[PDB]
Amino acid sequence: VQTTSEVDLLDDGYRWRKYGQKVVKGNPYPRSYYKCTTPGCGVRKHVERAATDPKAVVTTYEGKHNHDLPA
Ligand SMILES: [Zn+2]
Repeated sequence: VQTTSEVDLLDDGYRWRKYGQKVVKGNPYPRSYYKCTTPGCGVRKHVERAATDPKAVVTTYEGKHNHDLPA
């Protein structure tokens, strides 16, 4: 039994949180969606990988930050 282990999100600047992901049969890699859940900041980004294309990392940043870059 192992369904109570908390993992660690690989931070890369902004604090993003996972709310939901999407899968595609035509794509080998899954679609992970996150969102900058900072004090007052509510940005939502989408991490999708273009399969049909020669490895295309299409990322859509919905919203603008309002807390500057962390230290
Ligand atoms: Zn932010």
